[PDB]
Amino acid sequence: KTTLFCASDAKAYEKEVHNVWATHACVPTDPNPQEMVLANVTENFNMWKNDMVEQMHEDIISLWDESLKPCVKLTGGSAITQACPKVSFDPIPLHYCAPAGFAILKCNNKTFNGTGPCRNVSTVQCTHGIKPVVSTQLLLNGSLAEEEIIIRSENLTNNAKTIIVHLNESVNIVCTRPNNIRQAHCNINESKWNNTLQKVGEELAKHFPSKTIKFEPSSGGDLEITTHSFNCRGEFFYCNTSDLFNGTYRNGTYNHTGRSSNGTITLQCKIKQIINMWQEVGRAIYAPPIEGEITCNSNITGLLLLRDDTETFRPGGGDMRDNWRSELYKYKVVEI
Ligand SMILES: NC(=[NH2+])NC[C@H]1Cc2ccccc2[C@@H]1NC(=O)C(=O)Nc1ccc(Cl)c(F)c1
Ligand SMILES: *[C@@H]1O[C@H](CO)[C@@H](O)[C@H](O)[C@H]1NC(C)=O
Ligand SMILES: *[C@@H]1O[C@H](CO)[C@@H](O)[C@H](O)[C@H]1NC(C)=O
Ligand SMILES: *[C@@H]1O[C@H](CO)[C@@H](O)[C@H](O)[C@H]1NC(C)=O
Ligand SMILES: *[C@@H]1O[C@H](CO)[C@@H](O)[C@H](O)[C@H]1NC(C)=O
Ligand SMILES: *[C@@H]1O[C@H](CO)[C@@H](O)[C@H](O)[C@H]1NC(C)=O
Ligand SMILES: *[C@@H]1O[C@H](CO)[C@@H](O)[C@H](O)[C@H]1NC(C)=O
Ligand SMILES: *[C@@H]1O[C@H](CO)[C@@H](O)[C@H](O)[C@H]1NC(C)=O
Repeated sequence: KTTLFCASDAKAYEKEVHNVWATHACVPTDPNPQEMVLANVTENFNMWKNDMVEQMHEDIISLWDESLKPCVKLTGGSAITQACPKVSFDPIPLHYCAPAGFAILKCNNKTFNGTGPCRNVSTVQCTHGIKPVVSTQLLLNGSLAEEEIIIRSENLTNNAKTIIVHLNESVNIVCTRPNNIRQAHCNINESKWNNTLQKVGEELAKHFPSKTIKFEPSSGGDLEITTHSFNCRGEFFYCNTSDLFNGTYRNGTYNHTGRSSNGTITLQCKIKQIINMWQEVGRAIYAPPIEGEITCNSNITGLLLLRDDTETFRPGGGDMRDNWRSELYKYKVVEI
């Protein structure tokens, strides 16, 4: 183990909260980072048991703690209140670096699925730039798989283990609350989504011999996980995906059965004030949404799934440590 530090291009003149936090909590990234390629070496990685994930998790928690102040914060029977000003919120890439005396192993096997042996290895001082994007169901503004779609699980046969799909082509998603002040919506091109679930259906079909692979909405639970929740400019969006995860893959073909219109799937969204915290068990209450057009144009770079004659997969999430995993799976902290 170690104590990693972070590096970023945070502007000290920037009011945006990620910048304000990184400037005081992080170090300036290196303008030209080099890696140290290695042959005749193979190392084992376990994305599911990586301490780097917990360290980033802890930073993002303190980053949010300092950045997003909820009016009220309830933990059972006790409540804390404070000023909760609206802020400039837009994630920036964070780099994680090993201190003097340690390094960071980097798997270069472009098909490596997070766990097991990795032949093509390398050594770096810092990870690549990772946007600490908090969301469920859909992974946003992340990196793409270089060659084909990659299915990641701590155990695939264990239907309780979250599955991380690493897309090799991003699907664009635009969410907007137009200038009901809490009513918003997202647009997704159905063509891109059809192709996405077609491929994803194939990669899954593999792993699961010959079964009718269905995609359905989250069976139930808190809104944070039964919908695609995320933060857009500080506002907490909860977007319905019952028309997104709605289809079936059989006989090597995908059929989207979710509603769509002129080739665009739209998610009905709801900007909420009361939010079940991901940082800890509790509820945070924020002020009503700011005025004007609130829009976030993002890229879907991965999916979070949970499997139930037909296998059924549903959108998952909730443990933000999986969001960090989807980018940190390549890395491993090692000693010198
Ligand atoms: N209920 C809570 N108190 N905390 C528990 C977390 C941890 C966990 C693990 C699995 C499934 C769900 C959860 C709980 N997660 C959240 O409530 C959650 O993820 N909330 C959240 C909150 C805001 C945004 Cl933008 C978002 F994407 C998510
Ligand atoms: C990923 O690859 C490893 C070998 O490195 C294998 O043991 C494991 O079953 C694979 N995981 C999945 C879910 O396909
Ligand atoms: C993306 O990955 C999927 C994996 O199933 C593959 O089918 C598709 O051809 C890939 N696209 C590329 C490599 O351009
Ligand atoms: C994964 O889960 C299945 C079913 O729960 C179990 O039989 C299997 O032992 C698990 N695999 C590992 C390597 O733990
Ligand atoms: C999503 O929208 C559908 C269609 O109205 C609805 O049936 C379902 O209850 C919604 N899901 C959630 C989590 O509210
Ligand atoms: C698929 O979408 C349709 C149209 O919105 C909806 O009526 C149906 O309930 C969905 N199927 C599910 C939720 O599995
Ligand atoms: C995918 O969606 C597009 C856009 O509406 C549509 O033209 C096409 O028929 C769909 N194909 C599949 C496989 O669902
Ligand atoms: C994703 O990145 C884009 C480009 O910077 C940004 O406009 C968008 O708001 C981001 N989405 C989220 C959810 O942070």
